[PDB]
Amino acid sequence: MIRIDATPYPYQFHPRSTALVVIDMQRDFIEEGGFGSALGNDVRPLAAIVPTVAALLQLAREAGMLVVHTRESHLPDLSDCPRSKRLRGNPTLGIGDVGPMGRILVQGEPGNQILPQLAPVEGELVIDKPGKGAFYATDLHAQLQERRITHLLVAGVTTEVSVQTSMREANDRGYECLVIEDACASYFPDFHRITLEMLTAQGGIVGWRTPLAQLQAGV
Amino acid sequence: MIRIDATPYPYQFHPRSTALVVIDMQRDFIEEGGFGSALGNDVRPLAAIVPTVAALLQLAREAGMLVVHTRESHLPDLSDCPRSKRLRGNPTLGIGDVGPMGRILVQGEPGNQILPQLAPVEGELVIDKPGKGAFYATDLHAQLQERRITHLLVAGVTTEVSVQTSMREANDRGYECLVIEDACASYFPDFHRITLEMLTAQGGIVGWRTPLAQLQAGVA
Ligand SMILES: NC(=O)NC(=O)NC(N)=O
Ligand SMILES: NC(=O)NC(=O)NC(N)=O
Repeated sequence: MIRIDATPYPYQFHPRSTALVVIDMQRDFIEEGGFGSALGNDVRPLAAIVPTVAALLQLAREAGMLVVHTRESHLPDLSDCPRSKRLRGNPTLGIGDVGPMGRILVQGEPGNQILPQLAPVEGELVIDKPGKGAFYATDLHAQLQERRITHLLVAGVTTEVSVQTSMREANDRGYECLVIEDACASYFPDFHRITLEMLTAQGGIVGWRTPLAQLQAGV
Repeated sequence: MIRIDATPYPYQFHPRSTALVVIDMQRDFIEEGGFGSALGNDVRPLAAIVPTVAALLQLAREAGMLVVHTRESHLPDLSDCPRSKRLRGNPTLGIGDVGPMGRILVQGEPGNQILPQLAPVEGELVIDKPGKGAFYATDLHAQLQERRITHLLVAGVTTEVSVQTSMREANDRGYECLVIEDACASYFPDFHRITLEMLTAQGGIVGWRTPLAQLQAGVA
């Protein structure tokens, strides 16, 4: 077992029953002119974590852990895009509309792709999800149970939306989750750090958090 | 059709396709000596909202809307309690241990019941759930789809745990959700306030929020 100094108390895992889950590291969130921009955000904060996420991905690959990537995305015919989601916020350019990187939040479009610095490789799971939570309308739980995974390392964007939603879903399903604090980011400084504090409050109610350097020290 | 002044913009619903969801208003969270106390919390902040939650339940009953109550609970043999949840925080008294109101977070025990002042009546749906989210390992989505429910009014405790987890799950499943801000509470006032702000940020990314007075104004 590997023991990591973590908040609120040490986190122990075995690499062979652990998966790294990298959430939504897509141009649609990190680059100007995609879905994140369409919602009225300044997307600039997210790019800062890309080298840290790359270092985490290399750590997981070198340890022989399962790597899972998620993409928030819709079928090109939008048959998995609820009308509520399409209308929310009355956006000028919405899901499926053509922006500078193609149709916003649609599978197969350039703007929907994972950044090349963090791209999946053969042997990794890639989950397209129509909501913020990685477990809703996906086979992620079944895929992790088939591989006897018990522990999840969690990274990606945004901290208070897809990352926290996915970690809360995983906690309910019995996974032991460690969020890598400097491998996550938000459009809002108002939301990033306090989301991490909520997740680990009350003796770890949703799970654990630590910086990448503490994980690197364990492996 | 009813139109409510809300954040970030007005919320419209029809009573026939709307449900009120009251989350985890249980002695285990609101009274001293249950699960909330066992996790090291001062549980006193939650009692302040009980009259507001009771007024919201009366409003939904008078409108003839479906009412859903959730209870965070486990089977007496703890077969639906993941080992992770049993071990987390290494509490001195954990899930299934005997506190002053019986076995902590277990179905059928006095401390696991909904407060009598917020109890269900005949014709309301009562969902026992083993997690913080109301949709995980429950039939809630199927029960709402059978009744053609599209809109949810949301209340209960705690704001940053079961309330936000259930509202995020509902949003992913295509529901339009309005959280009644003064009918929710947390052990941590900062986590209450910030959770409400993040749910409605970015043009309503998870849903809407408004105080009970604005909802009362829309049905008057
Ligand atoms: N808007 C925002 O903060 N997040 C999303 O819409 N999705 C994800 N991935 O977090
Ligand atoms: N501990 C805490 O804040 N909440 C819970 O454990 N469950 C609910 N219902 O929110």
